[PDB]
Amino acid sequence: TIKWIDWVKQIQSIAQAGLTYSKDVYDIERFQQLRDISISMMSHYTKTDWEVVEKLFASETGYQTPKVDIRAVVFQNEKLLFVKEKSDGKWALPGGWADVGYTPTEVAAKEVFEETGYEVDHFKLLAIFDKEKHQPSPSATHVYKIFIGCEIIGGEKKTSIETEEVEFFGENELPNLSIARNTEDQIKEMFAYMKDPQKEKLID
Amino acid sequence: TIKWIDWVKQIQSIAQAGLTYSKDVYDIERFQQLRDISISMMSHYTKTDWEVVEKLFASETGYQTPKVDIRAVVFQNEKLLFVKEKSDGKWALPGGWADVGYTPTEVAAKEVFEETGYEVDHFKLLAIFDKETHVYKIFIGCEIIGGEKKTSIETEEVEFFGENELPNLSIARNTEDQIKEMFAYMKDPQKEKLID
Ligand SMILES: O=C[C@H](O)[C@H](O)[C@H](O)CO
Repeated sequence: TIKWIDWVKQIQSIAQAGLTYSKDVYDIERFQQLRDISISMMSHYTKTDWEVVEKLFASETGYQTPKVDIRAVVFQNEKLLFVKEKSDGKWALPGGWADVGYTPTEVAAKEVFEETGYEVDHFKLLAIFDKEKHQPSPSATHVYKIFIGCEIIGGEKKTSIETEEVEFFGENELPNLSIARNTEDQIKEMFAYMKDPQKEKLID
Repeated sequence: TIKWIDWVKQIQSIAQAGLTYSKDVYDIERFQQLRDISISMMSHYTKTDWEVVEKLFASETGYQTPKVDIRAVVFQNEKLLFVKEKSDGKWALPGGWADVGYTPTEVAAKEVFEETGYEVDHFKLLAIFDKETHVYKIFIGCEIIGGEKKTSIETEEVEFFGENELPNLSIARNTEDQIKEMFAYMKDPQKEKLID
């Protein structure tokens, strides 16, 4: 019901597109002004520093698309693999932002290895969720979350500075979820796939 | 003070000047998009200020990821919907960059409607390609439920094409192997969905 956030996100996106593709020197200056207005609006109405907002909201290059998050979906004995971050104390599927220069499966494999110690392969395309569709909170950013099924083929469980705990959980014993990293409804869809792996793939 | 009102009027005034003076069709489209949004903003919050959202950037880091391109995969009795591109006069599936504010399926529906005039539904996730600007290319299947064929200033031609009568492909928009894979899915339903 906070309508203004999404208008301002659309204004920045169009200003970014203009700064990328316009060859008209007065129009390029128009798009910069518009981008700078989007930062001023966000800065004021979030009480966030102007230059911090510029970095977080308005420093991308090229046409603006949603950002990509990857979530690795690994089962053992009908229990789903979760990792707990030391700092926030909350639990999620292994994954994170898609690093530029990596394919979606290369991100899944790297994130699982760094967060859990496990080697994985045998990738399956499970789902794409739109983070903003029924999102609890307003978002400055738009995210698509790709869920990739993987098989453990090696390594061994290893914790780290960032990851305090690596554990499997059944559908009826879920730990305290980082809703920012995975929703309860996304976890339910992954247990549905585990029960019926030939089921249609969820795409928002 | 209510600061949003003066900022939106600045946006409106810049967009109006852009609209008047631009000769480039894509700049005119951008300024029209900005005009449209400015109209929508002024028709709400008649008296109220905007809600302050002090936690909006709490867990934001400015992390950049690959860009998303979407291609809509639309079959009509074993022929695939292609579009002749203004930019090169070569052919591609309807699609383009996924826009902020749109789900993957809304993107596929939007691009199909604007490029061809067809309404589509019954979306299926077919594939995500990336042969390593960095781009993840999402292929979404859907079916015509409505509308009718319509050429444009950007889309000179709309044409269905079989696997042995494929036009000159716009290779950046869709590779030969990507098109082949799509025919494979139509012919062998529940073939393993590719993810790079
Ligand atoms: O790529 C898609 C963009 O809409 C066009 O390339 C821009 O309008 C720039 O001309």
